[PDB]
Amino acid sequence: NIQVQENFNISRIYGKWYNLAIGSTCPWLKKIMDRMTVSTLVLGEGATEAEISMTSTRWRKGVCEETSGAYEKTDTDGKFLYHKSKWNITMESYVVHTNYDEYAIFLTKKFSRHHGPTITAKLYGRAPQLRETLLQDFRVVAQGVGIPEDSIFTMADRGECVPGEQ
Repeated sequence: NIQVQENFNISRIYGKWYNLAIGSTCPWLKKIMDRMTVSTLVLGEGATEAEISMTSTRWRKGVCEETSGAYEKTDTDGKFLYHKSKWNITMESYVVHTNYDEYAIFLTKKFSRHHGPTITAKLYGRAPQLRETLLQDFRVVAQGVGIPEDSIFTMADRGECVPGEQ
């Protein structure tokens, strides 16, 4: 019953966010989640007006790693499609709760030819910290979509990196 947030204003979701917590039923993600530190995400206008540019930056091993993708708007505001045609993988993301100015929770369903669908939940803040109560909100939202409590991780802040830096 994944629920897009009502009266969703996509123009207000743009800009910079920090990933502060994550949970997932994806076996691989389950194994690496504890290595993840607070990462930055920037949402902007895509190549076309129907795309959203996604840019994520995090420490991985020694370096500042940037991942970039183009998400497609769909027939539903708050729902975005991310197709990896080379992989035959489709991810579909949902903004289930946000107040635009402080926090957002995104749920992402991943469809593969080779395993059952997985679900991943991420908590974002406009700043690298938020009240404990939002952490709790996130926990219940993730559990309510089938993520076990043992598969939910609050990330350490370490802090931000910029690609190109020295």
